[PDB]
Amino acid sequence: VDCVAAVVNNGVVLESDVDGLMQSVKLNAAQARQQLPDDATLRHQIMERLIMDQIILQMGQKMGVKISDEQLDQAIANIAKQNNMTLDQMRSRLAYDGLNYNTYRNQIRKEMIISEVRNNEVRRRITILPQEVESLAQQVQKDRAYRMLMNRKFSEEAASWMQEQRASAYVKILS
Amino acid sequence: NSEEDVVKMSPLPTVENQFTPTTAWSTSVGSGIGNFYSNLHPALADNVVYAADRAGLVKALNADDGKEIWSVSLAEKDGWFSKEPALLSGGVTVSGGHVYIGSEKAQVYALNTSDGTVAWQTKVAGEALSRPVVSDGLVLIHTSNGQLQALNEADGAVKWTVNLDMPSLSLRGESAPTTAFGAAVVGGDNGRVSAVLMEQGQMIWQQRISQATGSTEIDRLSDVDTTPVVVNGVVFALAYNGNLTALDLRSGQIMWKRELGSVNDFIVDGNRIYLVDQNDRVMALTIDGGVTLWTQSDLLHRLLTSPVLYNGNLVVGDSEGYLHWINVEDGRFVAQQKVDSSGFQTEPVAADGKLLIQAKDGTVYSITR
Amino acid sequence: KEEVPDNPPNEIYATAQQKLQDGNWRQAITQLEALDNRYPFGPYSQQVQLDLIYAYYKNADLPLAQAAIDRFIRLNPTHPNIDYVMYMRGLTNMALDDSALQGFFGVDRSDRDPQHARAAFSDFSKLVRGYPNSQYTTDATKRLVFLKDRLAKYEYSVAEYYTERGAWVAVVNRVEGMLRDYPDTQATRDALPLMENAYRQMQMNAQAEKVAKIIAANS
Amino acid sequence: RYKRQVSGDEAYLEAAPLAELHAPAGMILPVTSGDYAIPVTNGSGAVGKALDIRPPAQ
Amino acid sequence: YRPDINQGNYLTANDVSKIRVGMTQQQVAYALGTPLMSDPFGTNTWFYVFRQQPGHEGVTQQTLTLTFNSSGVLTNIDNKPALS
Amino acid sequence: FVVKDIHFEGLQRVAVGAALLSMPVRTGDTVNDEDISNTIRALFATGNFEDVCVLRDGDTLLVQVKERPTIASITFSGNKSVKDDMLKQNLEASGVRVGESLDRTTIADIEKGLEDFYYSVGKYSASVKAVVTPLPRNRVDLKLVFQEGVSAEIQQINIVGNHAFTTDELISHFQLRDEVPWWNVVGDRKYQKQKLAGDLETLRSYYLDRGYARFNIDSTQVSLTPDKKGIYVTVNITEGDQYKLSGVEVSGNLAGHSAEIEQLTKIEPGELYNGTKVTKMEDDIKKLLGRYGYAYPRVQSMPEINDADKTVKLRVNVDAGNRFYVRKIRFEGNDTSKDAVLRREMRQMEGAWLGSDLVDQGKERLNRLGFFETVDTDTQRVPGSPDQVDVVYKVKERNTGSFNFGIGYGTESGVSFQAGVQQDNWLGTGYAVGINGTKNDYQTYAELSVTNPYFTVDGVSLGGRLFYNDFQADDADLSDYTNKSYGTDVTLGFPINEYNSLRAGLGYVHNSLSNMQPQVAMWRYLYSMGEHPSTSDQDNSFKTDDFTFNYGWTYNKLDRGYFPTDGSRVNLTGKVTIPGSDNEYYKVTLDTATYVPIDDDHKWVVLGRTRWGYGDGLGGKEMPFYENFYAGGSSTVRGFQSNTIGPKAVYFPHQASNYDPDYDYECATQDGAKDLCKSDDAVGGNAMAVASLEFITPTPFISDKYANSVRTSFFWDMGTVWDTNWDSSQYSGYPDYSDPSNIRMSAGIALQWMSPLGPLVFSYAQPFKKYDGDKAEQFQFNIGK
Amino acid sequence: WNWTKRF
Ligand SMILES: [Mg+2]
Repeated sequence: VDCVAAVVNNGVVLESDVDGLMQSVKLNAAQARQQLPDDATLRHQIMERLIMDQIILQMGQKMGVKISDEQLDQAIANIAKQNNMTLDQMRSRLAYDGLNYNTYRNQIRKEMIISEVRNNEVRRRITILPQEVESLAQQVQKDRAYRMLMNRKFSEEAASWMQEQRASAYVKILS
Repeated sequence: NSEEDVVKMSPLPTVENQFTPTTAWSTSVGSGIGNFYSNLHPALADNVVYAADRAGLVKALNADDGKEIWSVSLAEKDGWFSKEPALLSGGVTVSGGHVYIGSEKAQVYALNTSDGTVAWQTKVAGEALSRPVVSDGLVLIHTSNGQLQALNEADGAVKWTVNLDMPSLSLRGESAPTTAFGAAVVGGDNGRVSAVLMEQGQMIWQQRISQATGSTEIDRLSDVDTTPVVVNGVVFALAYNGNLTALDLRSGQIMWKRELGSVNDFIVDGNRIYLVDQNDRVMALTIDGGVTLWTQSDLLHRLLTSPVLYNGNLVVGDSEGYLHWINVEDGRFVAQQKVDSSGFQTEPVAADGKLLIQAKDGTVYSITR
Repeated sequence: KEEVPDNPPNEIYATAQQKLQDGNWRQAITQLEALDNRYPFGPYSQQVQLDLIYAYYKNADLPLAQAAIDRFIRLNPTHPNIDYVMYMRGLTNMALDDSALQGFFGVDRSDRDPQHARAAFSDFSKLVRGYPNSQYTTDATKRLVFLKDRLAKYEYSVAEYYTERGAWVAVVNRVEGMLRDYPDTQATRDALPLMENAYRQMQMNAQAEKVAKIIAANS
Repeated sequence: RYKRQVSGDEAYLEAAPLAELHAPAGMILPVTSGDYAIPVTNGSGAVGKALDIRPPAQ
Repeated sequence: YRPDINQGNYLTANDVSKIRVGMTQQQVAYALGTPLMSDPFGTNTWFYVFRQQPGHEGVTQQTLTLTFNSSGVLTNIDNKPALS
Repeated sequence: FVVKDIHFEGLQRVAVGAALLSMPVRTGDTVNDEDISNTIRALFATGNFEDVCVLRDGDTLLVQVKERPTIASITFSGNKSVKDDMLKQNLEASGVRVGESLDRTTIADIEKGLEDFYYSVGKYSASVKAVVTPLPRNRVDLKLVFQEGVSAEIQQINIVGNHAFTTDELISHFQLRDEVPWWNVVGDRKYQKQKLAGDLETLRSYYLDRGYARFNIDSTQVSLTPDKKGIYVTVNITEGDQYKLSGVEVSGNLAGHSAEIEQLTKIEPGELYNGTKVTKMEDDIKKLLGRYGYAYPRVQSMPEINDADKTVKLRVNVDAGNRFYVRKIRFEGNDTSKDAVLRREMRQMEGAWLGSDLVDQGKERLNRLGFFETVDTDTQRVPGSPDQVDVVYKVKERNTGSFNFGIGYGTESGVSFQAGVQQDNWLGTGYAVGINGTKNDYQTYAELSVTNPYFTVDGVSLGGRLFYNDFQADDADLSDYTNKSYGTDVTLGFPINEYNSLRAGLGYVHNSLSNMQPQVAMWRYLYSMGEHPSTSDQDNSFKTDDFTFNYGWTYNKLDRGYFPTDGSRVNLTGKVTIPGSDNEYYKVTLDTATYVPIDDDHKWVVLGRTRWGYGDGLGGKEMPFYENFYAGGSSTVRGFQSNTIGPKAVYFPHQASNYDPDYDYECATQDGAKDLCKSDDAVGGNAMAVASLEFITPTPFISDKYANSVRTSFFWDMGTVWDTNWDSSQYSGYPDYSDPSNIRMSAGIALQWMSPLGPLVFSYAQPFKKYDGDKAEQFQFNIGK
Repeated sequence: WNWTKRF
């Protein structure tokens, strides 16, 4: 039943993942409403989401970067506390939420590794000249404007990097 | 021989010449830039046209009839074994009764417009390939070495230097900085438009405008070689293979971008941006979103020169000796002329009602619409 | 011909067999290459690969025969007919050894690059060790004897050159390496006098007498 | 080409039989280090044009 | 004319004074280096033959025979500084 | 639900067993959707599939699979510049070949690599597309379609920061050229990155040789025109000052050879720092330590530069490492050449102590053989050995056969047609055999040489040579006679210094002189030979069989073979007929060409050239007139017609073989001759002495980029040929041709350069001292082969 | 001119 939606360099985007972010999310998962454009309209968006997810997974793989399960433990702790529900209780409720422990742990692992890879590969390529820091500090200071500069540069450079890596990464649609 | 271009040069278009454009006058400057890719083009101050060849000869000519007013050779003859052409490449610039010329000897000559004697000569970081733009008592030159250097107009001493990243492989030529409100906006060969101050030379910002770095190939070229245009607080810059980006002058944030590239300057007049692509496709775009008002691919791959708005009519040379008057409302060829034989590489100069253009062989032509 | 008609696999293979038995290797190769390209990893492709190895060897396309044999071994390391393939690998290396730029003549080429002789020897040793009962093991053994003699002749040519050159330590070491690797070759017997002379020229007579004792015991 | 052709009929089987050197008394010949030791084995086929090198029928 | 025919070990004449009866093969080889020639027939005898034939300047050879024992201990040293 | 059987519909390359086991699942296990997805991911991660579609039909997981199609064929279109062979090799570099699976993921990388190859070649507009055509049974035909475009060429190489030297002077030594004149041969304007690096190092050498120890290449910009047709190379340098070399202080592990090294590191009082000299003394220390048994004697010269006094102190850290011994020298690739051919070029002895200098000498000697396209070396370390190595020389054989066809033209030889077929490595045996042939205006030569370059292990070569030579003298601007000669020469060439080379040989030459014009000198020689012809009957004939001992000594210490600037080439070649020959005579010849550079850059040179010769009979007999010496032409005395200098033919009255009035037919009786007559046509002499002071100067009106490619020179040629046997007493009316004092002189200009048509050598020489009969042609030139 | 072709 589980077809292969698309191939990404060496990995794949199989149907189970694409659906998991379609049905268990997108009118489910959290704040059910979320987005109401239509599954058909957002199908390409979700497929590109999984594709870029897999591209960043491969990027992390090439660097030989591995995450210890201590980081996974802290990450799941953060995800449990942000929901205002404890860790073991959160697993107990996730059992009936439909995202099994295997699925949930894999999902959090992939999300955290993509976040880590994107942060590394975008932070280096953002250069903040030591003039616009003072320009913003005077506009409205003392490293507090550097945060806004980094936010704007990241919002832009992230999209640039996604476009670059989508272009530089074999993606073929098998469905 | 067996080599043949990946792209065929577009055949010369056939046009209905609404007007009969003709060379008002023609004056030869020895040997011109030749086959070398230079920015060296004429200037025009009051009624006088300062043209140069890469050899070193600089002629001030009368802008009415084209007769030489003065002529000075910047080449320094060295006995009878070695001859040293000045290698003038930085387009002739004229602001303060001074003629500024960059040379690939890494020199900037400020001649006196009165007689052509060297007011000063400054050794600069690298080849002064760009136009020596003039602003706030400074002469700004973007050297091939990668440094944007500001010299003093009178002294000629390098006031300050800004090192801009230089890719391993780039495109011949450098962006001539544009000046707006005590700041210079220059285009780097690495695809970043950098705004710097005009007194201390510290970057206000450095916005990447290329974003088309294919990578794994040196031909991921992103040279911002067009002088950015600062209009209404908007910095329109154009990279090679890159994006025609309208940036914010104060912040350097991309207001918008279009996926078209060029290394030859573009006009940004009123509400219209006229440019000639790297493929020599004349486009007119909106100033507000980069929406293509019209396109003209009939000169494709003819190696057009930068356009100029001469009497409300884009004029583009090409590497055949042909000037094409393209309409600025729809893009139709209003006129066509053959002016030279060596071709046209440097930008035409439309000013004071005179449209001058120097051929690859050094001949400066005045044209009339 | 050179453009095989798009006949079914059976007709193509039959034409290839006819052209092999007809002794024509160029067209047998073109038929078998068409069969291999058009139906890779399909029906009876192992037989086509073996026929290609055979036709390349008989057509003297030894680089292609080596490539075919190596891929056949890598992909089918446990084949009922891999003894034949190891035999053909030894044969291809042996044929590379006896190569001749323009004429094989009677030069005997025993002092050219012996690496192909070493490869042929290794292949035939692997054949006669892993598969001693193969129908190729006796021929592989006689080729092993020839290749051992040929490698010994190469070492003897080097020792003779260094006797010409006066490199007596080089001669002694070369003939010692012969007495180790090729102790039962005519070339080693011919080189023992070289070792004796090299020892004498260095005035290591305590060893020249030893080598003369060896020579006498074997003359 | 014509560069390996004679190897279709290599003209071997005349290689001189390997006779081991007899070590005289009082000394021992160097240890063989049998990197080139021919195993003693008799296969089920012939030699030198009596062995068909055509691939066996599968 | 001919090049220089060097042969055997380079006996510096100070590394040969460094060896004395009692050294095992390991220390002797550390001092002089691995010998080009051993005795392939008899006992553990190492022949350090420093032989030099320059461009028509004469053959000069220093032989240094190190006869060891079953354990590899240097028992006899025969140094012929010049060719007879 | 439990899984029992796994179908693999669509498998035709991966064995069902292999595909099944590649999945981390065994039959009889509990499978949920998570396990299904994991199995898909792993199975596709095996890198054999392009679509995995696991279906649940019934209780079995039908693993529908699309397999990675096999490359049915690799084709190339539009790759006009580059043949398919290297394209296929570069594909094999990525594992893409007919019969291999096409992953569809690496083809983008492969076409990108092809584009990178083109960009290296200079075709920066090159495009590559890997089209895939599906074919039945899951196959793909891979068509690599190319659009190479125009190859970019260097429009300008610019150096910024060079004030001590002009940019043209610095660029002239670069192997990258921004100007390639049609008339010259300077190179190509194509750009290669490795050539750019080599030229940067050439610039470093140029500046460090002049004392610019602070010289630094700040940056190197490579720019393209927007059309990507022109390449601009800008080398931004900062040449410092000229620094003096105060002294060299050596330290480190000198192995007790500190004294010899110190004597090596001796400099003049405060000389000019020279990187070339510093590397020369470093290599001399390496050579010294190698002669002491050290294989890898590392020597790092660090300059401590004191800008105050502008001096340099060379701290030469010397580490004479361990001694390594070559257990054996192996040769890989000598499939044609026998082992001894490669081994006799080894300056490194096997069973000796390793010397990196010796191993590199052997490698360069193997390269000089000309038998190999490549000769790499590998000093592998013997297993379990601290100080034993195998020097493996990996050669790759060439096609040593070569047939050449050259055409030249000159004022001397007219049109010179040269042909030849040579096998420099006959049967890989090192014998160079070959049939050559030449055809001038006056001499048709045909040679068949067979030279064993190593007749003795030492390098003494032995060469036979069957020659035939039809020499028509009249076409050589001599007196008319046709010498058809043929014979053998077996010559032992003995090398003794790599600059001096003797050669002693035995030759046989049978000469048939026919159509001998009746003249005083020929008939003098013939009377000396015991034949008494008649001064009439122009159609004379004379056959001789001469056995000669030829000897020769070639000293050749010219630093450059082409346009030498320093050194000397002497060539004493003599010939003495041995008893038993018909002719008895000796003939010594001595060529000399001493280049004395009178500056630093070697741009101003003095070529002192000489050409001596003396021949004579050995008693009663006389040297044959056809072995005479000649002067004139653009080889001995420029501005003089070829062979004009020297004795002139004194003709006898005779009837012409061809009679046609108004010709003078070489002063024949039928034309109206009755007594002995002078003539303007030269006969040569048994003695000859020519000299030439040629001041070679830089070519004035020409770019320094390639002014060194043209050799300009101003020459003054002396030259006198004389017949020592001329009967001065008996021939008193005619000029005394036995006079060496008749020194013809010429002065002129000469221009040489390696044009595409060949080595062009022009010269205009005015003969300001020429005697009666000396025909002068001022403009000599030679379009050589 | 000399043209050399290696066979
Ligand atoms: Mg640029």
